[PDB]
Amino acid sequence: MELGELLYNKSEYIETASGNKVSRQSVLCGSQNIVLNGKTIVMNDCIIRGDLANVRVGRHCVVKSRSVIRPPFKKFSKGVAFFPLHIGDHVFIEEDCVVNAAQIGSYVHVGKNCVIGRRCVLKDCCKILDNTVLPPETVVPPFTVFSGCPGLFSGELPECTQELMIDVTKSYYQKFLPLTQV
Amino acid sequence: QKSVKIAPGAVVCVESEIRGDVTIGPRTVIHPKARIIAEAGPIVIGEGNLIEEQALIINAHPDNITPDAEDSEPKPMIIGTNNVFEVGCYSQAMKMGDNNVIESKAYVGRNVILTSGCIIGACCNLNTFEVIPENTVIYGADCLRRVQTERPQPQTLQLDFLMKILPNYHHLKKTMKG
Amino acid sequence: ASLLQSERVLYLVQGEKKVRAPLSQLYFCRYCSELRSLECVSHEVDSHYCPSCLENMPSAEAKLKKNRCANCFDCPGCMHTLSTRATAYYLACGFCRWTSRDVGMADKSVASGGWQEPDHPHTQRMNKLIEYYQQLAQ
Amino acid sequence: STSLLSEIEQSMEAE
Amino acid sequence: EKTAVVIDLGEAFTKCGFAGETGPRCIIPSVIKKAGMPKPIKVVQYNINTEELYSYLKEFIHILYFRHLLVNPRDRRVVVIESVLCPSHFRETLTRVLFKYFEVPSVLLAPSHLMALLTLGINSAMVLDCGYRESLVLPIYEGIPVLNCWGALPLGGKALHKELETQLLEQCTVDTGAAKEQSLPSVMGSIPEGVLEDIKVRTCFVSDLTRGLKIQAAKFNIDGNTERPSPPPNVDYPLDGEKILHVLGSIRDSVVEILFEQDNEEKSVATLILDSLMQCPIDTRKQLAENLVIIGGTSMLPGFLHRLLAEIRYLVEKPKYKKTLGTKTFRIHTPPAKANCVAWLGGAIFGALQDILGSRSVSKEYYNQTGRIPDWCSL
Ligand SMILES: Nc1ncnc2c1ncn2[C@@H]1O[C@H](COP(=O)(O)OP(=O)(O)OP(=O)(O)O)[C@@H](O)[C@H]1O
Ligand SMILES: [Mg+2]
Ligand SMILES: [Zn+2]
Ligand SMILES: [Zn+2]
Repeated sequence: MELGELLYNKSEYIETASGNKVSRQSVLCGSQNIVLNGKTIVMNDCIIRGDLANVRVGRHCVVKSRSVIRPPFKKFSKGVAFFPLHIGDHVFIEEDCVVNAAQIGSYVHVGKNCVIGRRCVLKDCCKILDNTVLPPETVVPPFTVFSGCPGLFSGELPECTQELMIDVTKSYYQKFLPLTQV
Repeated sequence: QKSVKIAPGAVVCVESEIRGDVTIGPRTVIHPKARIIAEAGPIVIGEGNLIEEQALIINAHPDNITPDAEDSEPKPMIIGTNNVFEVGCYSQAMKMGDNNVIESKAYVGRNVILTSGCIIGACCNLNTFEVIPENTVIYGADCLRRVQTERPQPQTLQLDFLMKILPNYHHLKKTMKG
Repeated sequence: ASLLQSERVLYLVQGEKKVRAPLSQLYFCRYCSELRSLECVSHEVDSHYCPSCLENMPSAEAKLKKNRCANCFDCPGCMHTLSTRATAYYLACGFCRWTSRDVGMADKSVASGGWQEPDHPHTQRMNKLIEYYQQLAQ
Repeated sequence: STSLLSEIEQSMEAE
Repeated sequence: EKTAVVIDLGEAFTKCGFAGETGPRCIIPSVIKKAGMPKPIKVVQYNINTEELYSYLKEFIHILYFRHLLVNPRDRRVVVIESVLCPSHFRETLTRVLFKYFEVPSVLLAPSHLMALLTLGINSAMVLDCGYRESLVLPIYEGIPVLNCWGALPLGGKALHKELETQLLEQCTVDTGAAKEQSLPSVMGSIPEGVLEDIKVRTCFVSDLTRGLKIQAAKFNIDGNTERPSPPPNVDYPLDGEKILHVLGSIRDSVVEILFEQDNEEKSVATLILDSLMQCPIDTRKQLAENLVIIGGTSMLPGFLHRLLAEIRYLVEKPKYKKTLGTKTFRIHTPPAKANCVAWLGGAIFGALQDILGSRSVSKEYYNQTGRIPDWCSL
């Protein structure tokens, strides 16, 4: 089953030099600090909070609408500060997501209506099924589904996730073409 | 006039939507896109109650009946101190005690009363109404699973650090003196 | 995986058992030109690793420690990794606020190694019984 | 690295 | 020699682990989560077509061997604890799954009652297993299970769950919380098995002998005037979050009385032991009476053993048993393991006996040559 068409009106999007397609309605905060590596899709009502720490995001990742990327807060012994958030290449974040993960690897897929606890670490090629909460300090190993409330390991992904996911994200970018201005 | 006068030291951002005759304490922080709508009556918020992101606090008149009870029916919402309102929280409780944190994506019922030290877990709903006992943690989406806790825990250092970093990036609402 | 509905397209796998499964879930042996399924193939254990702290564990250590990590603890109220917190240390869960103080385990001075499991009361009689039945079996 | 603010400024310049 | 694994399949729970261990490593519900179906399917099902049972057992044993036991299946022997008079087709299907697919070296189809006997160190007792599906009494005398004097009744956990569901649906009082704070009986058509099991294990208990008899008499209430004992307080069990089922006090002690109710047939959990004992050889009675072993999950309910022993001593005085079993001293054993896994502990003790376990068990070469698993039915 190929990725279906998903058209957008060209007026409320910004296409950048690197190829990032960031929606106008997305709430970018501290945009001087945010870094997108190109070919990124940030949909409407996305609250990317770069005003607290470095929020770097990899290539071809998709951040669906109404999703918040907020870097976590860590209380270390020497004092207090905000940990920078890092997201790898080819990450598919579904809508209505809440992300407080310290690190999200590459080839990751977060299900819709998901909340990720503070300072979580998501290794590469992991899935989180829909309507799932990951409490803080939860480490998802590669090739595992973390589902339920709380998210518990309840399966393993197929072998070819590194290939399937990079196909899916590329198809999503290639099929996210602007509406016909007729 | 929906008086938005706030005590000094508040770091509410202009992006954070606040409507109605609100009242917020000195040290309270409010993040961008926080919604504080006060249509039924004024909202009183004490010091230190930090509001995060998609926090929709509506003092909405009860549409379940809407009998025009006591004409206006002000019912001011009083919120305690050293509280936390995480991302996606949907709070409607009229009274809230000090040292109250509600995790992300939580529903609080209109008729609920939140006492001191209580914690609401993420992806939980409190449509049912009753007074919450002290230091009660409500966890789980399948059910509520109320569990007694030994003590509360505030987040003052995070609030202080937010006070440092926020006004440099975002323009806080330049509220005049109350 | 689930973004494109792989279950829509089902390849059939030849063999003793006729199984229809998505192409992503099939394996193609190169020596046997017929592709092989997950049910047809034989599984073997290659290594043990703790999911919380991604530390590979040798099989002998896995047998000795009963397939359990040396450091991490799973919360009893909800199966979530308990986190050590310092006041002089105690385990506290992240989702529910289950602390070590609830069941009454004294705070350990050391960070990680202090915590240990109780000994089974009937292990001595188990050893006596197994020794007796071993000599009878002999 | 090219910060997202720089890309937004360049997009504004293009318009 | 590598340590042999031990498996005890049951309708309610499956106990898995390694031999020579103080207790089972794994104990889980005997279900497999197939994709697309909300409520999972029971692994151990009798009277179903062999292909479906084969697939279910394949998936479940794979889960056991690669999720709970972290070890290959081919390397280590197996000690499968199956109850006596287990359905034949299920047994050969299980052995076929173990041999053809997993290629284990050999599986020992040990009986549960004898294994439960091994844990105590004695060599003769009347083993009663109060399983999920049914309660079963078997006497063992010097390592010889006396199949001729077997007994069984369908008063396990399944009947108890059904009785609990019936009583709850009758005296249902649930606060839905959505404009239904008052009692709203039977808002849900049927309670799931998990909720019934949790209510049974957490709230319900077995009352004393005198209280139980008074409850049974007051159930009829023929010319009775408040003869029932005062019940325990009601318990408000939360369902699904908002819902709050007000489990009545009377249910908590009356639901389990179906096990000990006679009902004009002289058949109950307690009477089962006496019925089996009265059929035994004349010499075997005393050693079987003084050695009683109780196993099974239902026996773990609070106050079950006291009620059982009191009911045994009470029914002994009745005219049917007075002549034969009248002057007898019944005594219950206390095996080292919890009654859930006494049979597993016996199988684990048998597993470490490496020398005999090779000869007693059925080699895969023999199974391939013949394909016929040994059984106590005629060959
Ligand atoms: N710790 C416990 N306390 C009380 N009841 C329990 C406990 N564990 C299990 N049960 C109940 O005991 C019954 C299960 O008994 P058990 O685990 O011995 O059966 P099984 O081995 O699954 O089944 P069977 O022997 O019929 O194949 C169910 O009613 C379960 O609710
Ligand atoms: Mg049993
Ligand atoms: Zn670990
Ligand atoms: Zn917990």
